[PDB]
Amino acid sequence: MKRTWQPNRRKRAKTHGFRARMRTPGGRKVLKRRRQKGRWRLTPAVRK
Amino acid sequence: AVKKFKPYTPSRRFMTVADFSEITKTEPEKSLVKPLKKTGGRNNQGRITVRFRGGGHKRLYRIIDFKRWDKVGIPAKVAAIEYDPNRSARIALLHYVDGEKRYIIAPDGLQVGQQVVAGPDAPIQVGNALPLRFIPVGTVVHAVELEPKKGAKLARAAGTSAQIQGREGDYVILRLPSGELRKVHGECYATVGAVGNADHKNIVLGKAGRSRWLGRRPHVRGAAMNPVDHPHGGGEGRAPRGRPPASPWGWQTKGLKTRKRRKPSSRFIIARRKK
RNA sequence: CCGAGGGUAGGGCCCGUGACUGGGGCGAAGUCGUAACAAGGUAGCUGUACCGGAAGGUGCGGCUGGAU
RNA sequence: UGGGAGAGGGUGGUGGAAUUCCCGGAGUAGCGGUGAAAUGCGCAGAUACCGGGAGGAACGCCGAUGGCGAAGGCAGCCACCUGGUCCACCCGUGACGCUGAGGCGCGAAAGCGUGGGGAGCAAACCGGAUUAGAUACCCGGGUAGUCCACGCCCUAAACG
RNA sequence: CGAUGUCGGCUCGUCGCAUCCUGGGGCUGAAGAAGGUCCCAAGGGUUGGGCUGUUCGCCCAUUAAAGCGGCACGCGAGCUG
RNA sequence: GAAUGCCGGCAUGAGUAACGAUAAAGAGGGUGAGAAUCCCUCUCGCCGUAAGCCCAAGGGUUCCUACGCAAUGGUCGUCAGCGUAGGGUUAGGCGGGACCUAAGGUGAAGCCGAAAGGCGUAGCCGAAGGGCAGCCGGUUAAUAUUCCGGCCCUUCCCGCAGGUGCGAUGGGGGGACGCUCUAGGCUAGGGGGACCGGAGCCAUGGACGAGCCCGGCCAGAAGCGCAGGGUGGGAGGUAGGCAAAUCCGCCUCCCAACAAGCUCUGCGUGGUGGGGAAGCCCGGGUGACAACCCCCCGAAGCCAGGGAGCCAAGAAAAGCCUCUAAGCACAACCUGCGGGAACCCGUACCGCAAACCGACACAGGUGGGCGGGUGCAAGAGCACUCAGGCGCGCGGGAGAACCCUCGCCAAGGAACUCUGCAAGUUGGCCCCGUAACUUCGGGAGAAGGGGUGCUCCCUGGGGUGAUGAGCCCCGGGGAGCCGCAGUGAACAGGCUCUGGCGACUGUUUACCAAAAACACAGCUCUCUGCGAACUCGUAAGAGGAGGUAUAGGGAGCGACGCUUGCCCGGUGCCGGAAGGUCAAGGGGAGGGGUGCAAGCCCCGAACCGAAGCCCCGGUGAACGGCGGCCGUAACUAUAACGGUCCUAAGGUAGCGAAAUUCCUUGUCGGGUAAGUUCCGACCUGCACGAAAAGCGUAACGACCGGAGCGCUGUCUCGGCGAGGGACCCGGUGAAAUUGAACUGGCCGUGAAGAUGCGGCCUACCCGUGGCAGGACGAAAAGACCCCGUGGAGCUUUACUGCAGCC
RNA sequence: GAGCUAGCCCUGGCCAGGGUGAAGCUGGGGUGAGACCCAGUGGAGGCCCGAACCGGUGGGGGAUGCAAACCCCUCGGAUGA
Ligand SMILES: [Mg+2]
Ligand SMILES: [Mg+2]
Ligand SMILES: [Mg+2]
Ligand SMILES: [Mg+2]
Ligand SMILES: [Mg+2]
Ligand SMILES: [Mg+2]
Ligand SMILES: [Mg+2]
Ligand SMILES: [Mg+2]
Ligand SMILES: [Mg+2]
Ligand SMILES: [Mg+2]
Ligand SMILES: [Mg+2]
Ligand SMILES: [Mg+2]
Ligand SMILES: [Mg+2]
Ligand SMILES: [Mg+2]
Ligand SMILES: [Mg+2]
Ligand SMILES: [Mg+2]
Ligand SMILES: [Mg+2]
Ligand SMILES: [Mg+2]
Ligand SMILES: [Mg+2]
Ligand SMILES: [Mg+2]
Ligand SMILES: [Mg+2]
Ligand SMILES: [Mg+2]
Ligand SMILES: [Mg+2]
Ligand SMILES: [Mg+2]
Ligand SMILES: [Mg+2]
Ligand SMILES: [Mg+2]
Ligand SMILES: [Mg+2]
Ligand SMILES: [Mg+2]
Ligand SMILES: [Mg+2]
Ligand SMILES: [Mg+2]
Ligand SMILES: [Mg+2]
Ligand SMILES: [Mg+2]
Ligand SMILES: [Mg+2]
Ligand SMILES: [Mg+2]
Ligand SMILES: [Mg+2]
Ligand SMILES: [Mg+2]
Ligand SMILES: [Mg+2]
Ligand SMILES: [Mg+2]
Ligand SMILES: [Mg+2]
Ligand SMILES: [Mg+2]
Ligand SMILES: [Mg+2]
Ligand SMILES: [Mg+2]
Ligand SMILES: [Mg+2]
Ligand SMILES: [Mg+2]
Ligand SMILES: [Mg+2]
Ligand SMILES: [Mg+2]
Ligand SMILES: [Mg+2]
Ligand SMILES: [Mg+2]
Ligand SMILES: [Mg+2]
Ligand SMILES: [Mg+2]
Ligand SMILES: [Mg+2]
Ligand SMILES: [Mg+2]
Ligand SMILES: [Mg+2]
Ligand SMILES: [Mg+2]
Ligand SMILES: [Mg+2]
Ligand SMILES: [Mg+2]
Ligand SMILES: [Mg+2]
Ligand SMILES: [Mg+2]
Ligand SMILES: [Mg+2]
Ligand SMILES: [Mg+2]
Ligand SMILES: [Mg+2]
Ligand SMILES: [Mg+2]
Ligand SMILES: [Mg+2]
Ligand SMILES: [Mg+2]
Ligand SMILES: [Mg+2]
Ligand SMILES: [Mg+2]
Ligand SMILES: [Mg+2]
Ligand SMILES: [Mg+2]
Ligand SMILES: [Mg+2]
Ligand SMILES: [Mg+2]
Ligand SMILES: [Mg+2]
Ligand SMILES: [Mg+2]
Ligand SMILES: [Mg+2]
Ligand SMILES: [Mg+2]
Ligand SMILES: [Mg+2]
Ligand SMILES: [Mg+2]
Ligand SMILES: [Mg+2]
Ligand SMILES: [Mg+2]
Ligand SMILES: [Mg+2]
Ligand SMILES: [Mg+2]
Ligand SMILES: [Mg+2]
Ligand SMILES: [Mg+2]
Ligand SMILES: [Mg+2]
Ligand SMILES: [Mg+2]
Ligand SMILES: [Mg+2]
Ligand SMILES: [Mg+2]
Ligand SMILES: [Mg+2]
Ligand SMILES: [Mg+2]
Ligand SMILES: [Mg+2]
Ligand SMILES: [Mg+2]
Ligand SMILES: [Mg+2]
Ligand SMILES: [Mg+2]
Ligand SMILES: [Mg+2]
Ligand SMILES: [Mg+2]
Ligand SMILES: [Mg+2]
Ligand SMILES: [Mg+2]
Ligand SMILES: [Mg+2]
Ligand SMILES: [Mg+2]
Ligand SMILES: [Mg+2]
Ligand SMILES: [Mg+2]
Ligand SMILES: [Mg+2]
Ligand SMILES: [Mg+2]
Ligand SMILES: [Mg+2]
Ligand SMILES: [Mg+2]
Ligand SMILES: [Mg+2]
Ligand SMILES: [Mg+2]
Ligand SMILES: [Mg+2]
Ligand SMILES: [Mg+2]
Ligand SMILES: [Mg+2]
Ligand SMILES: [Mg+2]
Ligand SMILES: [Mg+2]
Ligand SMILES: [Mg+2]
Ligand SMILES: [Mg+2]
Ligand SMILES: [Mg+2]
Ligand SMILES: [Mg+2]
Ligand SMILES: [Mg+2]
Ligand SMILES: [Mg+2]
Ligand SMILES: [Mg+2]
Ligand SMILES: [Mg+2]
Ligand SMILES: [Mg+2]
Ligand SMILES: [Mg+2]
Ligand SMILES: [Mg+2]
Ligand SMILES: [Mg+2]
Ligand SMILES: [Mg+2]
Ligand SMILES: [Mg+2]
Ligand SMILES: [Mg+2]
Ligand SMILES: [Mg+2]
Ligand SMILES: [Mg+2]
Ligand SMILES: [Mg+2]
Ligand SMILES: [Mg+2]
Ligand SMILES: [Mg+2]
Ligand SMILES: [Mg+2]
Ligand SMILES: [Mg+2]
Ligand SMILES: [Mg+2]
Ligand SMILES: [Mg+2]
Ligand SMILES: [Mg+2]
Ligand SMILES: [Mg+2]
Ligand SMILES: [Mg+2]
Ligand SMILES: [Mg+2]
Ligand SMILES: [Mg+2]
Ligand SMILES: [Mg+2]
Ligand SMILES: [Mg+2]
Ligand SMILES: [Mg+2]
Ligand SMILES: [Mg+2]
Ligand SMILES: [Mg+2]
Ligand SMILES: [Mg+2]
Ligand SMILES: [Mg+2]
Ligand SMILES: [Mg+2]
Ligand SMILES: [Mg+2]
Ligand SMILES: [Mg+2]
Ligand SMILES: [Mg+2]
Ligand SMILES: [Mg+2]
Ligand SMILES: [Mg+2]
Ligand SMILES: [Mg+2]
Ligand SMILES: [Mg+2]
Ligand SMILES: [Mg+2]
Ligand SMILES: [Mg+2]
Ligand SMILES: [Mg+2]
Ligand SMILES: [Mg+2]
Ligand SMILES: [Mg+2]
Ligand SMILES: [Mg+2]
Ligand SMILES: [Mg+2]
Ligand SMILES: [Mg+2]
Ligand SMILES: [Mg+2]
Ligand SMILES: [Mg+2]
Ligand SMILES: [Mg+2]
Ligand SMILES: [Mg+2]
Ligand SMILES: [Mg+2]
Ligand SMILES: [Mg+2]
Ligand SMILES: [Mg+2]
Ligand SMILES: [Mg+2]
Ligand SMILES: [Mg+2]
Ligand SMILES: [Mg+2]
Ligand SMILES: [Mg+2]
Ligand SMILES: [Mg+2]
Ligand SMILES: [Mg+2]
Ligand SMILES: [Mg+2]
Ligand SMILES: [Mg+2]
Ligand SMILES: [Mg+2]
Ligand SMILES: [Mg+2]
Ligand SMILES: [Mg+2]
Ligand SMILES: [Mg+2]
Ligand SMILES: [Mg+2]
Ligand SMILES: [Mg+2]
Ligand SMILES: [Mg+2]
Ligand SMILES: [Mg+2]
Ligand SMILES: [Mg+2]
Ligand SMILES: [Mg+2]
Ligand SMILES: [Mg+2]
Ligand SMILES: [Mg+2]
Ligand SMILES: [Mg+2]
Ligand SMILES: [Mg+2]
Ligand SMILES: [Mg+2]
Ligand SMILES: [Mg+2]
Ligand SMILES: [Mg+2]
Ligand SMILES: [Mg+2]
Ligand SMILES: [Mg+2]
Ligand SMILES: [Mg+2]
Ligand SMILES: [Mg+2]
Ligand SMILES: [Mg+2]
Ligand SMILES: [Mg+2]
Ligand SMILES: [Mg+2]
Ligand SMILES: [Mg+2]
Ligand SMILES: [Mg+2]
Ligand SMILES: [Mg+2]
Ligand SMILES: [Mg+2]
Ligand SMILES: [Mg+2]
Ligand SMILES: [Mg+2]
Ligand SMILES: [Mg+2]
Ligand SMILES: [Mg+2]
Ligand SMILES: [Mg+2]
Ligand SMILES: [Mg+2]
Ligand SMILES: [Mg+2]
Ligand SMILES: [Mg+2]
Ligand SMILES: [Mg+2]
Ligand SMILES: [Mg+2]
Ligand SMILES: [Mg+2]
Ligand SMILES: [Mg+2]
Ligand SMILES: [Mg+2]
Ligand SMILES: [Mg+2]
Ligand SMILES: [Mg+2]
Ligand SMILES: [Mg+2]
Ligand SMILES: [Mg+2]
Ligand SMILES: [Mg+2]
Ligand SMILES: [Mg+2]
Ligand SMILES: [Mg+2]
Ligand SMILES: [Mg+2]
Ligand SMILES: [Mg+2]
Ligand SMILES: [Mg+2]
Ligand SMILES: [Mg+2]
Ligand SMILES: [Mg+2]
Ligand SMILES: [Mg+2]
Ligand SMILES: [Mg+2]
Ligand SMILES: [Mg+2]
Ligand SMILES: [Mg+2]
Ligand SMILES: [Mg+2]
Ligand SMILES: [Mg+2]
Ligand SMILES: [Mg+2]
Ligand SMILES: [Mg+2]
Ligand SMILES: [Mg+2]
Ligand SMILES: [Mg+2]
Ligand SMILES: [Mg+2]
Ligand SMILES: [Mg+2]
Ligand SMILES: [Mg+2]
Ligand SMILES: [Mg+2]
Ligand SMILES: [Mg+2]
Ligand SMILES: [Mg+2]
Ligand SMILES: [Mg+2]
Ligand SMILES: [Mg+2]
Ligand SMILES: [Mg+2]
Ligand SMILES: [Mg+2]
Ligand SMILES: [Mg+2]
Ligand SMILES: [Mg+2]
Ligand SMILES: [Mg+2]
Ligand SMILES: [Mg+2]
Ligand SMILES: [Mg+2]
Ligand SMILES: [Mg+2]
Ligand SMILES: [Mg+2]
Ligand SMILES: [Mg+2]
Ligand SMILES: [Mg+2]
Ligand SMILES: [Mg+2]
Ligand SMILES: [Mg+2]
Ligand SMILES: [Mg+2]
Ligand SMILES: [Mg+2]
Ligand SMILES: [Mg+2]
């Protein structure tokens, strides 16, 4: 049947992307958090 | 006037459509139209603030001249009479001798090829606009400004009219389409005659689908829902209301008046609406 | 080939009969009231409408076959 | 051909009397209603009186035992559109007539459909009396309807 | 109650005997035929349908007869639902 | 040593289930250490509106070549989407950017919010919409509208010539639009040819033929031809298009009108550039100087912004054209020709799937285009088949029970069962014919029948062409032939009568309910005069609505028909400038503290004092409610009638053992041999009833009842047969479960149902195929039930608050 | 977090074939003129049959599945809400 993951490169970058994170206060604390934890990538990688 | 159909489907039995016998021009004036932003009853938050709306036919908005005191003294000719899907009335195309074109809403009896005009010196003739001060007492009028230079606000639905009962001071006394007796300022403009397409109220939609075409989505009763949804929700099997009949938001809906008590216009309303 | 008729299927008319149900006629001495004939005690009759245990009443309009 | 009388019919316009309601004033202890009363209404200011406003319906005197129409029926006043009819003159056609099964049309009230409109009146209905009772007569209320438009119904003591 | 699946049906039986039939008896208000009542007896047998979820019951047509109960109201790691 | 403990390791079940669509395989020859599994060949089968081909998304080297086989691959493996290495993606014209706007997003101005932030005009962003210049063939192991060949085209810069009042983010025109149906003429594609080109072929009884088999084109600038779209010319006035304007709009006058003209597309032709089959021979080469023509069918695509009808009335902006203003007219723009200039990103490959989403090489899910032929009335349906692509990554045997999917069945024909559940029957087309009832449409495919193939003969009309031939398309009549049977295969309704519910088409509990539920047109009540009411938001601001009472909110009811009675005492709502109560505030009789005192400070009655409540009215398609007892008629029985108690008022019409009736399978009637269901009635309605609508109603229904016909393996009552499993052999090899086990029956006993205790009986040791009575078998710390001063959703005249409103 | 699902907004796309035959228009008849009747034309519809597409009615299978909702037969809608 139709499942829940239907990938979409534009939907991915616009929803979870770096600039979406930087626009809102909760988005920045996400990056701040993941930087503090030492995540190798702060944001889903997407080809574009 | 109201066409009927033979019962060749279950819905054609009752379905009626307007005769459109007054329309002379079947495509709009390109310079007087602009896109109508369909909202679906959603505000700038994206929230449904008026329920059960959406899905109706695409429409172009026709810019309508509700002032007419722009062109005092400049006569116009009645060029055509056209369909307007944004309102119940029909609209009238005017070729001003200026060469300017505008739409007005078509009064009953307006004939294509007639001259109309607006202003204090205007003839008391269907389609002419004067300030309320200068129209004889007893004349049926429409498209009435509520305040001077603020635009026609009253009596523009199909078939409606307001009658001039009398005047006192700077104010005249009108009987609105609802039957309210109200003072309106004498400088306010209005157009003599009643709005056309009187047979509009005798149309039978005939089936659910016509409601869907008009942008009207199905309306679900309170008694049909659950208590989390509505005062009338719940119950085992069917159920009477079991409380004063109420809106989705609590307030009572059988007689409870809701006009603001201290509203400054109360001084100008003489008698509340009839019936 | 036609062909008495037989069979399958569907219709039309008539007759008998049917739990029950509707009013009708008739029936020496039932119960309720008194509508009509006298202005019959609210003049009557009336077509229609609504109503009431029942006759009836009432509205609207009509007739005199209505009295004084 | 020339004339006449008429509530004949249809459409639109419009005039005053009256009733109800609304607003203002002035004023107070009742008004109303009946055989008698009660219900009802009134000091939260009614009834009676004056000025103002809104709306509906019906047209007083003329008015008659009168007039018009085939019948049902038609009554303020004005204009338009239209039918029938009578008299005069003796001008034209030359029996072109009478009746009329079917057909078609009109057809009071009440009633029905869809819009209106709603002052007065008033089936139903409520209340007060009367009464053994009173699903009545009498009184206080009162919804359809009565009014307009379109479309049905097609009945009658539709009678001379 | 850190679960013993709960009616009825179908399938498959097996047991008890307080015996419905068939076998053997005594008594009879047993002439015969046919019944009644009781004793012995569990080997075998104990039908098909209409109605209702039904068990049960009633009815139709038969029959030697159309028995009553137990087996977790026998039997859902066998079916049904 | 236990915590259904935690982490790891290893067992048991077990050489067991399974190895992922039943489209299917067989042999030969290669390679190699090794082969059912890799390569090649021949035979066989499967898809063919795909299981073929091309885009898009997503994936991200998986593409090609060489060398490999530990792991991955459900077996094997020499193979591979796997490992290692090398190679491979080429554009002014294709897609996107250097262009435009849509929703939306952002957002100078501005507005709002404790902070964070929320809004917001223009503007900006934003595409699969608008706009814009490349088609055919060749080439690589792997890219190609990209390289190459041929023939075309766009933009920018500069120059030359000619021309003109040039000039814009401003004005205007245009761009520019729906649904259904559709004309003419084309092209795509296809069928045929006794014509043209071709390596060949004569078989097995016949045929050397007007034989069989193969092919018979693609692209193209100017010009020309056919078919279309678009489009009036001139003049005078002008106040309107937020400056100007010669443009546009409006008025008038002249001439031209289904034209013509001009302009723009499509198709055809066109210099020219290509391609080119079977068959044979080793992808190639040949065929080949390949031929490249005629007729027919023909689009949903093209001309296109075509036409007609209808109502629900169908984006924007730029490119483009025109008007002008600053400015400038050494300019600048327009046209023609020439040279030069032309950037960034994608391009491999998979793409209905083994490369995407589903943890898997997973019978599931995934948007667009092409989708050939013949027959069957049509078609994308069905059968077979082309091009192309596959035989689904375990096999070989055997021919038990039992399971699945399938075929048939004597006599009977629903006796099966909760139920005809299931499975039969019927089945397309043409013709004949078709009932109650009805809202006149329908019911209707009612029901029920007849026909259906092939051959010969005669003949009617249409399309093309020419009017004729040919080809193609609808038919009509007559005579015959064969079989059990002619929609001979495949695809393709069983029917009827009568109830309940719901008017209807629709909608729903994604994943146990599709319904009688929700919706629905229609009816009513009610609120709302516009800065509307109402809704979201602290606000600003939005929606309502660029709407205005024939409109918008809320509520109930639910097409339509005939109707919708009585109660306003209580609750709600509506009306009521009196009276009653009423907070803060006003007022200050009168007291108190303190000071020598002036004073400072505190308490405080009458009285004035809103809404709300009380009070007086109205109001039911507002919340709601609509009696009891006793008696009475000349047979009996029963009460039209009466008496009395109570009520705010005592249930009207219609309907009734009902989706409602407890007693109940009520009683009577119909239907049946028999009817707890069904239908029709009666009425003591436990406990119908009038918009939580009452009573009906044609049509409709994968709804739920009852009956009949047809026909059947549902059944009496089972039998046989087919394939896929089960079984045996080789390969790979799980699982829940598991205190340990050397794990029998009876009658007892035991915490009350014992393999484990007692007594007795029975029993050599170990398996395999089978059946499910026990192991109170497994699974899930019972959902029922109770308990916990556990939790959560919901309600209200429970308490107490808050929003909101007054 | 609305890449599942629900509704709405913007912009595109899809719906083989066959069947029924409303209004209108034309002609004829009719009448004082009409209503209206007949034939032809026409091609309306939350109309009919049926693929794609969208569904999920009944039954069977599957149940440590091919699948954490699937497969087969059957069935509903298919110009419209
Ligand atoms: Mg889904
Ligand atoms: Mg997942
Ligand atoms: Mg998606
Ligand atoms: Mg994307
Ligand atoms: Mg995208
Ligand atoms: Mg996206
Ligand atoms: Mg976002
Ligand atoms: Mg982003
Ligand atoms: Mg912050
Ligand atoms: Mg910061
Ligand atoms: Mg990580
Ligand atoms: Mg790093
Ligand atoms: Mg992140
Ligand atoms: Mg109609
Ligand atoms: Mg009709
Ligand atoms: Mg009109
Ligand atoms: Mg525009
Ligand atoms: Mg809008
Ligand atoms: Mg916004
Ligand atoms: Mg937001
Ligand atoms: Mg709302
Ligand atoms: Mg809405
Ligand atoms: Mg409107
Ligand atoms: Mg209009
Ligand atoms: Mg005013
Ligand atoms: Mg309406
Ligand atoms: Mg609309
Ligand atoms: Mg509505
Ligand atoms: Mg509703
Ligand atoms: Mg509910
Ligand atoms: Mg519910
Ligand atoms: Mg909620
Ligand atoms: Mg709540
Ligand atoms: Mg609630
Ligand atoms: Mg409730
Ligand atoms: Mg409920
Ligand atoms: Mg209930
Ligand atoms: Mg409910
Ligand atoms: Mg109710
Ligand atoms: Mg209640
Ligand atoms: Mg309430
Ligand atoms: Mg409120
Ligand atoms: Mg009012
Ligand atoms: Mg015979
Ligand atoms: Mg009398
Ligand atoms: Mg008398
Ligand atoms: Mg009397
Ligand atoms: Mg009398
Ligand atoms: Mg009466
Ligand atoms: Mg008093
Ligand atoms: Mg006083
Ligand atoms: Mg009035
Ligand atoms: Mg006059
Ligand atoms: Mg003479
Ligand atoms: Mg006569
Ligand atoms: Mg009348
Ligand atoms: Mg009384
Ligand atoms: Mg008395
Ligand atoms: Mg009449
Ligand atoms: Mg008379
Ligand atoms: Mg338990
Ligand atoms: Mg356990
Ligand atoms: Mg357990
Ligand atoms: Mg014996
Ligand atoms: Mg004897
Ligand atoms: Mg004997
Ligand atoms: Mg004995
Ligand atoms: Mg025995
Ligand atoms: Mg039984
Ligand atoms: Mg039992
Ligand atoms: Mg019983
Ligand atoms: Mg015997
Ligand atoms: Mg037993
Ligand atoms: Mg026992
Ligand atoms: Mg048990
Ligand atoms: Mg027991
Ligand atoms: Mg028991
Ligand atoms: Mg049991
Ligand atoms: Mg079970
Ligand atoms: Mg059981
Ligand atoms: Mg078990
Ligand atoms: Mg059940
Ligand atoms: Mg079941
Ligand atoms: Mg321990
Ligand atoms: Mg633990
Ligand atoms: Mg652990
Ligand atoms: Mg571990
Ligand atoms: Mg370890
Ligand atoms: Mg291990
Ligand atoms: Mg092992
Ligand atoms: Mg085993
Ligand atoms: Mg297994
Ligand atoms: Mg398998
Ligand atoms: Mg298959
Ligand atoms: Mg196949
Ligand atoms: Mg072989
Ligand atoms: Mg082989
Ligand atoms: Mg090797
Ligand atoms: Mg091998
Ligand atoms: Mg090998
Ligand atoms: Mg091979
Ligand atoms: Mg094919
Ligand atoms: Mg991947
Ligand atoms: Mg390997
Ligand atoms: Mg290996
Ligand atoms: Mg190696
Ligand atoms: Mg492996
Ligand atoms: Mg695998
Ligand atoms: Mg490559
Ligand atoms: Mg190029
Ligand atoms: Mg540049
Ligand atoms: Mg832009
Ligand atoms: Mg900010
Ligand atoms: Mg953006
Ligand atoms: Mg952009
Ligand atoms: Mg684009
Ligand atoms: Mg567009
Ligand atoms: Mg391009
Ligand atoms: Mg080209
Ligand atoms: Mg090529
Ligand atoms: Mg410009
Ligand atoms: Mg346009
Ligand atoms: Mg437009
Ligand atoms: Mg439309
Ligand atoms: Mg071509
Ligand atoms: Mg063909
Ligand atoms: Mg000018
Ligand atoms: Mg074009
Ligand atoms: Mg050669
Ligand atoms: Mg298409
Ligand atoms: Mg086009
Ligand atoms: Mg725009
Ligand atoms: Mg110069
Ligand atoms: Mg020029
Ligand atoms: Mg650049
Ligand atoms: Mg490429
Ligand atoms: Mg590909
Ligand atoms: Mg697929
Ligand atoms: Mg596809
Ligand atoms: Mg693949
Ligand atoms: Mg999965
Ligand atoms: Mg596989
Ligand atoms: Mg797959
Ligand atoms: Mg698909
Ligand atoms: Mg072909
Ligand atoms: Mg066919
Ligand atoms: Mg295979
Ligand atoms: Mg396959
Ligand atoms: Mg396989
Ligand atoms: Mg074997
Ligand atoms: Mg199969
Ligand atoms: Mg067969
Ligand atoms: Mg056979
Ligand atoms: Mg048989
Ligand atoms: Mg039978
Ligand atoms: Mg039979
Ligand atoms: Mg049966
Ligand atoms: Mg059986
Ligand atoms: Mg059932
Ligand atoms: Mg069959
Ligand atoms: Mg068939
Ligand atoms: Mg019949
Ligand atoms: Mg019938
Ligand atoms: Mg019927
Ligand atoms: Mg009929
Ligand atoms: Mg037929
Ligand atoms: Mg038939
Ligand atoms: Mg024949
Ligand atoms: Mg043959
Ligand atoms: Mg069928
Ligand atoms: Mg329904
Ligand atoms: Mg329903
Ligand atoms: Mg109903
Ligand atoms: Mg109905
Ligand atoms: Mg439908
Ligand atoms: Mg469900
Ligand atoms: Mg569920
Ligand atoms: Mg679920
Ligand atoms: Mg289900
Ligand atoms: Mg359900
Ligand atoms: Mg359904
Ligand atoms: Mg529902
Ligand atoms: Mg409905
Ligand atoms: Mg209704
Ligand atoms: Mg209404
Ligand atoms: Mg709010
Ligand atoms: Mg707005
Ligand atoms: Mg309905
Ligand atoms: Mg409903
Ligand atoms: Mg009826
Ligand atoms: Mg009350
Ligand atoms: Mg009251
Ligand atoms: Mg009350
Ligand atoms: Mg105070
Ligand atoms: Mg109550
Ligand atoms: Mg009460
Ligand atoms: Mg008696
Ligand atoms: Mg009553
Ligand atoms: Mg009544
Ligand atoms: Mg009953
Ligand atoms: Mg009964
Ligand atoms: Mg009933
Ligand atoms: Mg029930
Ligand atoms: Mg009941
Ligand atoms: Mg009962
Ligand atoms: Mg019972
Ligand atoms: Mg019985
Ligand atoms: Mg009987
Ligand atoms: Mg009874
Ligand atoms: Mg009820
Ligand atoms: Mg109820
Ligand atoms: Mg019905
Ligand atoms: Mg019916
Ligand atoms: Mg249905
Ligand atoms: Mg259904
Ligand atoms: Mg049945
Ligand atoms: Mg039956
Ligand atoms: Mg069998
Ligand atoms: Mg077999
Ligand atoms: Mg092995
Ligand atoms: Mg292995
Ligand atoms: Mg042990
Ligand atoms: Mg041991
Ligand atoms: Mg053992
Ligand atoms: Mg043992
Ligand atoms: Mg015990
Ligand atoms: Mg024991
Ligand atoms: Mg033992
Ligand atoms: Mg032991
Ligand atoms: Mg011991
Ligand atoms: Mg022992
Ligand atoms: Mg022992
Ligand atoms: Mg033993
Ligand atoms: Mg074995
Ligand atoms: Mg075994
Ligand atoms: Mg066992
Ligand atoms: Mg078992
Ligand atoms: Mg067991
Ligand atoms: Mg246990
Ligand atoms: Mg057990
Ligand atoms: Mg067990
Ligand atoms: Mg626990
Ligand atoms: Mg527990
Ligand atoms: Mg549990
Ligand atoms: Mg539960
Ligand atoms: Mg529970
Ligand atoms: Mg308990
Ligand atoms: Mg407690
Ligand atoms: Mg406690
Ligand atoms: Mg608690
Ligand atoms: Mg999405
Ligand atoms: Mg379709
Ligand atoms: Mg047909
Ligand atoms: Mg037409
Ligand atoms: Mg349809
Ligand atoms: Mg059909
Ligand atoms: Mg589905
Ligand atoms: Mg299913
Ligand atoms: Mg079935
Ligand atoms: Mg499952
Ligand atoms: Mg399936
Ligand atoms: Mg199927
Ligand atoms: Mg079907
Ligand atoms: Mg269909
Ligand atoms: Mg279709």
